[PDB]
Amino acid sequence: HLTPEEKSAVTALWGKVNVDEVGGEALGRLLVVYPWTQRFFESFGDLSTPDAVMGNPKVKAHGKKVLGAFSDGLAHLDNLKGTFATLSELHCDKLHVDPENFRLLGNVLVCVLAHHFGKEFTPPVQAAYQKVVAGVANALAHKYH
Amino acid sequence: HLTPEEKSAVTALWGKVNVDEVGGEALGRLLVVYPWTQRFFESFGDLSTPDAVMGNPKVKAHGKKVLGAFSDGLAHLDNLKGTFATLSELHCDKLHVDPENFRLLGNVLVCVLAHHFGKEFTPPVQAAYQKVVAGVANALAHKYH
Amino acid sequence: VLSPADKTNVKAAWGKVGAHAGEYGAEALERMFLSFPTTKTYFPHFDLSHGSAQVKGHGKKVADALTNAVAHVDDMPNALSALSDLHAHKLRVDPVNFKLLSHCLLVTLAAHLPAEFTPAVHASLDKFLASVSTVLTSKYR
Amino acid sequence: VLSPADKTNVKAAWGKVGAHAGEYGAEALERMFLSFPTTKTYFPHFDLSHGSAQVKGHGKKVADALTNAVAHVDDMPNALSALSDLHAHKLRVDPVNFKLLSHCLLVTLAAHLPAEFTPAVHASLDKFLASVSTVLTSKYR
Ligand code: HEM
Ligand code: HEM
Ligand code: HEM
Ligand code: HEM
Ligand SMILES: Cc1cc(C)cc(NC(=O)Cc2ccc(OC(C)(C)C(=O)OCCO[N+](=O)[O-])cc2)c1
Ligand SMILES: Cc1cc(C)cc(NC(=O)Cc2ccc(OC(C)(C)C(=O)O)cc2)c1
Ligand SMILES: C[As](C)(=O)[O-]
Repeated sequence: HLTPEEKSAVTALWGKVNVDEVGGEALGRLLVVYPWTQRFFESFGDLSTPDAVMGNPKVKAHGKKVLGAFSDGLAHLDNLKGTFATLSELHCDKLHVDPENFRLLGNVLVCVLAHHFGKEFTPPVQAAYQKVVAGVANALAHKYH
Repeated sequence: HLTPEEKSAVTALWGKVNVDEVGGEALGRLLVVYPWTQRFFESFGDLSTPDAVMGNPKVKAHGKKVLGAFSDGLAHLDNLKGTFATLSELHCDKLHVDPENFRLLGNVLVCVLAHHFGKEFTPPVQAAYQKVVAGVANALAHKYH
Repeated sequence: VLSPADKTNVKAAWGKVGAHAGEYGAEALERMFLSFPTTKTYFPHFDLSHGSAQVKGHGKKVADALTNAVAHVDDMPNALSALSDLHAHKLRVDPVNFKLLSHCLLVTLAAHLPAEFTPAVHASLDKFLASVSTVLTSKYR
Repeated sequence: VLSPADKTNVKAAWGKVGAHAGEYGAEALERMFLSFPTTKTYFPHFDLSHGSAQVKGHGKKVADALTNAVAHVDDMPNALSALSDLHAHKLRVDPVNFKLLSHCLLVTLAAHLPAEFTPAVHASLDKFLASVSTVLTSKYR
């Protein structure tokens, strides 16, 4: 799990994150880098090219919301399971989303944080963020059955 | 996690298992099916062919040791972490074994139980055992650092 | 890459499977749904109860494709091209799931082939299933 | 399969790395050791502390290998033939770890190339590293 110093490291970096942008950016790249994930967003429109995907308003809007839920989760690092319990049952029973996708979005998100913060996204900061995305992915997968 | 019904199925099937034989058979198949795992047994001698591996006396002797510890873990299903704490530490600090190997041996063991029990290894019995081998692998990987 | 021995081994094994291939396909899927519930997310509207007709009908489909690959073991990328288009452009099942079905197919074969499921045959079958999987996800991106 | 656009993207991004190759290689390794501790089991005889001369030196080795790959992206299997023999017969690193180093290489490149690390480039780089990884594990069994 996260050590006190890691939590601090996660919280201080996140406090400087524009969740709206990063979420649109992260969801966008997920769809460009792993194109098969577009299977869940057929009703979003043009996704024929990277630029279409990235500038697609429906992608940006959805990304904002997802990372918004992810962001709230960062405030309850000690109970990620309970926090995402509702979103978990939803993605399983209604959305039918294979949890592996949560892991792919996590790594894409780690890549975006690195792209945005540059040298500030140090090796120890990444390590702490790898724990978070894995924790959230496991939390979102917990209610599957 | 295992349900009271699954714990019963696991224990019931295990009661008919010849631990020594299956241990040698499971480790042997690991080295045959995933040849690269041989990297940890350079002092065991001839591992050049399927029979050279399967009939290797030192491979057979080590299999006993491995399934013996696994067998004990099955008597402590509710505390695998603690049960494997010292072995976890050994495999990491002293043997330098990538924990991913424990997962491979797990699935090989599942194939071996299936090969031996035939139809008795029902879909539900397998599901209970996948949880067991996953829990054992996680327990052995827990003290890594 | 499948060696001359791998091919001899899988042809022998699958040949022994003979007319039960469809049945084994269905059993492998049932084992997969039970051992790895997340795989059920790809069959949301299927009746996945034990012995359901859809799962039997689907086991047949999976088995016929495997049978075809064995029949064309030296030209799988081409023999499985149509199925590979479907997987990459429509089904889009995450790659990790192919290892799950593969494992379950091994378990099933193990439970039905006491005589032929030798360590060598097991190694060959595992390579063969990994190779079929690779082809099926080779056009993902 | 790496498309012409992928090769173009990869050559430009790695070209921008230039003299920093070894440095980024070392960083990618340090990132992986911290983020995924189990990878350290493959370097028991190494001083893995921050700034380690051994990791710096090792970063250069990995980077030079990749530079070779980039330049020979048209036929990596042969350009990396000796390296694939090494991993398959001596190093024998379990396949899962390659995805771990590739991710850390992506993170490293992202943190150093703000302008070049576009979505499309990100995608080509990821396919490229998955490809090198496939080649490096092609002779395992
Ligand atoms: C970081 C992890 C994720 C979080 C926290 C998350 C969160 C959310 C939230 C808050 C919603 C809205 C739920 C509602 O309408 O009440 C949602 C919807 C959805 N999510 Fe997730 N999600 C995550 C990852 C994913 C991934 C990786 C995929 C697929 C590649 C996915 C697919 C969907 C789909 C298809 C919808 C509904 C889209 C629509 O209504 O058009 N989610 N998610
Ligand atoms: C179910 C998981 C496993 C269990 C329960 C287990 C158990 C054991 C035990 C009880 C010992 C001997 C303890 C000692 O020497 O002090 C041992 C040794 C060792 N294990 Fe494991 N093991 C497992 C899986 C693996 C795997 C998959 C590998 C690698 C492919 C591995 C590699 C080794 C090695 C190299 C030794 C030392 C053998 C020697 O040279 O004496 N183990 N294990
Ligand atoms: C050895 C690997 C596999 C083979 C040979 C295989 C073969 C097939 C075949 C032949 C079809 C029929 C397509 C058609 O008739 O148009 C199919 C469909 C499908 N497969 Fe597989 N498959 C494999 C792995 C997987 C895995 C790993 C999953 C997911 C866990 C999966 C999920 C599906 C789904 C969702 C469909 C369509 C079902 C429907 O009709 O709604 N397949 N597969
Ligand atoms: C992009 C993927 C990779 C490339 C291009 C690569 C490249 C190299 C090169 C050039 C060498 C030096 C070989 C020589 O002396 O000629 C090497 C050695 C080695 N690699 Fe990697 N490697 C990769 C992935 C991995 C992974 C994933 C691991 C483990 C997590 C790993 C572990 C090792 C080890 C332990 C050695 C030998 C270290 C020593 O004792 O000197 N490599 N690699
Ligand atoms: C477990 C883990 C950890 C960490 C840090 C990261 C990832 N992430 C990934 O592995 C990302 C990925 C890439 C490709 C992929 O599958 C296809 C399209 C089918 C592919 O073509 O990859 C095979 C490439 O082999 N090749 O050259 O020929 C699935 C997932 C996974
Ligand atoms: C049930 C289950 C779940 C998971 C995650 C993995 C497996 N099994 C495997 O991945 C087995 C396997 C198959 C092929 C492997 O590597 C090589 C390099 C030979 C390959 O990719 O062809 C390495 C391991 C089974
Ligand atoms: C790894 As646990 C104690 O959350 O099941």
